[PDB]
Amino acid sequence: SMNYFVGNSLGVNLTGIEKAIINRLNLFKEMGRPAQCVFLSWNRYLYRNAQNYITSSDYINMYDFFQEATYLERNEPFDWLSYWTDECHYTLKHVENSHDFRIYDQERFLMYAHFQDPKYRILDYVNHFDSQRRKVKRDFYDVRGFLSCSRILVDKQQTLCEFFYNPEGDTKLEKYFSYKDGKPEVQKIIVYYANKQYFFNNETELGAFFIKQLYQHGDLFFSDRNVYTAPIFNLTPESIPVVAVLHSTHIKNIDALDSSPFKNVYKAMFENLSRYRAIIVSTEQQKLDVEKRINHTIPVVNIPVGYSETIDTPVQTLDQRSVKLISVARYSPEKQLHQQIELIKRLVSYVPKIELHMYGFGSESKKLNELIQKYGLENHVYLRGFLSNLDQEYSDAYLSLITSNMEGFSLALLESLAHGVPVISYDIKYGPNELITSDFNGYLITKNDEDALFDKVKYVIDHPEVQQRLSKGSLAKAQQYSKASLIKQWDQFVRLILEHHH
Amino acid sequence: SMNYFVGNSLGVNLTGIEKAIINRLNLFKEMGRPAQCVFLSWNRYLYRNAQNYITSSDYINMYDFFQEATYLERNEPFDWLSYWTDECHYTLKHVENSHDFRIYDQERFLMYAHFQDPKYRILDYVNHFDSQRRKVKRDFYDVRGFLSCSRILVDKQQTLCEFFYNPEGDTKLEKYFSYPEVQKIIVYYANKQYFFNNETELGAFFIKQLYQHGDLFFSDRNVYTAPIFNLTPESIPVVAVLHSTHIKNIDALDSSPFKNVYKAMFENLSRYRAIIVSTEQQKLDVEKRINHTIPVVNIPVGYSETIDTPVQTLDQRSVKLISVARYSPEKQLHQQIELIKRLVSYVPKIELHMYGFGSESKKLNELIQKYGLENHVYLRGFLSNLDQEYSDAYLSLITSNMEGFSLALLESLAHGVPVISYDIKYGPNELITSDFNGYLITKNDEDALFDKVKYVIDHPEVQQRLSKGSLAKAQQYSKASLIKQWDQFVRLILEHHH
Repeated sequence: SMNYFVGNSLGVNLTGIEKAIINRLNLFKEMGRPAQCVFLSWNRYLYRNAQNYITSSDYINMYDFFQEATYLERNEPFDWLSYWTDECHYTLKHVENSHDFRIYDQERFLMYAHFQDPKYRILDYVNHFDSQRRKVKRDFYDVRGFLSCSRILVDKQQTLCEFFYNPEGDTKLEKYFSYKDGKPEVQKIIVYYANKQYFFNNETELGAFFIKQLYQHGDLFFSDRNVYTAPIFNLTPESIPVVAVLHSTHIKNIDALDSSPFKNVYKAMFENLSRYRAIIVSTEQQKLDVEKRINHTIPVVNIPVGYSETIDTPVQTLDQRSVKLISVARYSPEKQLHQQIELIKRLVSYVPKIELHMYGFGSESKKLNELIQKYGLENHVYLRGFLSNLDQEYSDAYLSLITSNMEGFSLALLESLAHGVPVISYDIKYGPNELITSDFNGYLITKNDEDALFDKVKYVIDHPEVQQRLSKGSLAKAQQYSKASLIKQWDQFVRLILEHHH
Repeated sequence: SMNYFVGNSLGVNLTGIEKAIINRLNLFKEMGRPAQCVFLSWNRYLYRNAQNYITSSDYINMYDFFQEATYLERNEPFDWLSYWTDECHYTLKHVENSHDFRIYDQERFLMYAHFQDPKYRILDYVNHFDSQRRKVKRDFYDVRGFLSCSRILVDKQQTLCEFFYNPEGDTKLEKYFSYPEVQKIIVYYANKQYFFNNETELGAFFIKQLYQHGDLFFSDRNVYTAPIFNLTPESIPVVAVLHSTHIKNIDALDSSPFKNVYKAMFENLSRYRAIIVSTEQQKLDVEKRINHTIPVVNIPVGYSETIDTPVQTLDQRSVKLISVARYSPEKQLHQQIELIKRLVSYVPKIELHMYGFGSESKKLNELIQKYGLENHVYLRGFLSNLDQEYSDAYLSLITSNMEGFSLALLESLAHGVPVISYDIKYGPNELITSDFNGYLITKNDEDALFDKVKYVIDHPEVQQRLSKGSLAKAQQYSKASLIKQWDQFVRLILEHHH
C-alpha cells in the first residue's frame, strides 16, 4: 500500500505546494507509511532540483515513468568535447561569453551545443541545422546525462512534434502540436508502453492513464496541484481513492462565503466533489467555511501544512537599548506593509529606540523605501530583503506584526512562535486565528484598525511582563504543532479514509 | 572480390537496364566471379520485384543497408486485425471499394489503414490523426512486414521530415525537407551519426562502405550513379555502361550533345576505368568522340541460350513472317504492313505476326482493317515465352529508323530464323552478315526490302541456307563466349587499376 502526493514538479526555488508535499513525505517516512511524491510535467532538471530534498526512490515523474527513467540517478561524467573532436573529427568553435560551441564537419556547420556548466560536463541542448542553416531539430539532455527529448521545428522555430526517449535511445512518447494564441498546444500523444501503442488527445488523458498504471487496491492519492491534478483524477475511476488538498483560500471573494465563485484553480475539483473522499485544509477556520459551503457533502479535515522543531538556540535575549519589531512577509500589496511604517512613524515619539525589520522581497520595495525616507525613519525601519535562515533574527525580536488584508497558514509565523516571539495580527482569514489565541501568544485586531493596532503594540512595549507572558504562550502554541502531533493527525486520517473507502 | 552492378531499383515491369543487370549477375555467378546488384532508391516493394528474378543475397539496396534489412527475407505472417481487436480492443470500419479500414478506439478515430491483399496479411500504410482530425504521420510498411519509414506532415499534408527504421524499430536514417526537397540526412551507422545534404552524398557514403580493396563497380543507371561516383575517390574503380545511343542525334557524331542521362559521366571521363557498349559499331563511334581518353570495350548485353524447342518446321501451307519489336514510332511497323499489302498478291498464304506493345497499337490495327489484311497480319501483343512462335517462322523483319543490341534478334537467330533488317545503328551490323544469316537493306528503302523478302520466299533453298547461317551467328554469341569476354575485361581492368 502506497500514499502518492501528486503535484507538478520541483523548481530551483521550492513553492509552498512543493514544500508541503516534501514535508508530508518526511512525516510519512518517520511514521512508517510508504509515501512517494508524484510529478506530472516533463522536467529534465527535476533530478537536480530534487537532490537536496528527496531520494530517487521517493518520487515518480510521469515522463520518467514512460521513458523508463524512474529511480535512475546521474550517469558517469561524459566529455562530449573529446567525443566530437577525437571520435567524430568535428571542429569545435567556442562562442565567447557562453558555455556553447558551434560544431562543424570541415566547412559545414552541423550543430550548436549548450553546456549547463563552464566545465562543459553537463550537456543541456544540441540544435541541428540543414544545408540552408535552418534549425530543424533540438536535442534536450536530462541532467542525468541521457538524450531526453528531440523537438522537430517548422517555420520560424515553431514546435511541431516531440519524441521522448528512454536512456538507451528508444522512442517512448510522441507529442504533436498546433499553435493557438502564438503558443504550441498538444493535439496528440502516442505512448509505447507494455509492448503496445496508446493514444491520447492531451496531457490530462495521459495523466489519467499514468494514475491508473500506479494504482493497486490499498493505495491512496492526494491531489495537491488541483488546477492539473483534479482534471486528471476526474478521468479516473471512483474505485481509485483520492483526497483533494487545498493550499489557499477556496473562493475568489472571502467576504461572500456562500455565493463567491470558487478560485479557478479549484473549480474542476469543486464541480466534481463526489470523486474525492475528503478535502484537507491547513486551518480549523477554513475547514468550517469549506464544510458549510459544500453542505458537508464530503469530509473536510484540517491538517497543518508543517510542524515546529523545539528550539535549543538562545531565545528572547532582549535588551532595552533596542525594541525590535519584525515582519516576515513578501513585499506585496496584500501584506499592507506601509501600515507598519505608519505605526513606527507614530510609535518612535514614545520610544525612539524602536526598530522594525521587514524580511521579504517584491514589487512594493521602492514604495516602502520612499515612505521610510519621507518619515525620516532610516535608523528605525529596515527592508532586510530575503533571508533563507531567520534563526539569529528571532533571538532579540520583541514582537511580530501582521497587517495583511488576507493570509494563509504561515510556517514563517509558526517558526517565530517556536522562537518565543509573540505577535499582533489583523483578524483576517486564514492562519492568524489558527496560530494566535488572544492574550495567550498575541492579539487579533479588527482588520484595517490602525488605531487599535497602535494601542495594542504600545500596550505590549509598555508592559514587558505582558510580552514575557505572551512569549511563553508562543512557545506553548508552537509545541501543539510538533512533528509527533502532525504524524498522529496524518496516521489517523489515512487509516479512517481507507476503512471508509474499502 | 565482389563485382557490383549499380542501378536504381526494380519496377513492377523490369526495364532494359534492370534485365541487363540481372543477366550480367547470372553470367558472373556461372563463371565463379562473385556479383551483386546495387540499388539506390528507397523502395519498400523492392523485395517483391526482386523475388522472381534474383535472391536477397544477390542485391544490396542503399536504404536496406542502413536499415540493417539486406539479405532479409519476408517476415512470417502476422494478423494485424487480430492485434487491433483482440490485443488492442480497437474498432475497424471497412471503407467501400478498398482493402482499407478506419481504426477507432471506441468513438475515437485514430488511424486510416491500407492493405494490399484481400487476405489482409500484407500491411501497406497507416495514417495517424490528431484530436482535430489533422493527418500528422504516415507509417509505410516493407512488403517483408516491418515498419520502414514514418513521414511527419505539416500545413497542407506537406512532408516535413521522414524517419527510416530497422526491423526492430530503431531509427537508422532521418531526412529533413523544405519546399519538397531534402536539406539534411542523418544516418546512424557504425555506432555514430553521419550528416549529408542530399541523396547523392548519401549514395557516395554507401559506395565507400561497400568497397573493399579488389572489388569493381559498374555504373548502369548513369543519370543517378555518375553523380554518386563523381563524389567517391579514384582508388574506387568504376566502369560506365551505356545501354543506349550516347548522343541525342546519331547523325551528328562529332557535335551532338551527350544524352542528359550520360552528361555527368562524359563530363568526368577520367573517374571511369572504361566505357562498355553493346556493339563494335558504337565502340568505334564513342572512342572517336572522346579521343580515346579512356578505353571503350564492346561486350554484348546478352547471349544465345541452348535451344529446347523444335526448329524450322516449315510448311508450304503458310509463309510466317515475324516482327519482335515494341509498337513504337522508331520501329516503323506500318512499313511491314505495307510490305504485306504488296506481297499478299504474290504469296496468298503469307502471315505477319508482330510481338510487342506500345502507343502504335491503334494506328497499326486500323491500317490492317483498311487493307483487308485481318487474315494476314496479327498484332500478337506481349508474349513472355516466344519459343513455340519461332518453330514455323520463315524470317524476321526489322524496319526501324534506330536500334540497340537486340536480345530478340539473338533469340530468333538461335531458333534458325533469318532476318531482313535496315542497316541502322546499333545492333543489326553486329548480328547480321548479308547473304549469311539474312540481308541488310538501305534504311527506308521499302522497294529493296520487298525485293529481298520476295527473293527469300521465292527460293526456299535460300531461306534454308540463311537459316544455317542464323544458327552459326547465334553460336558466335554463346553464353560461354560472353563469359570469356566479361572474365578477361574484369581481370584486365583490375590489373591496370592496381
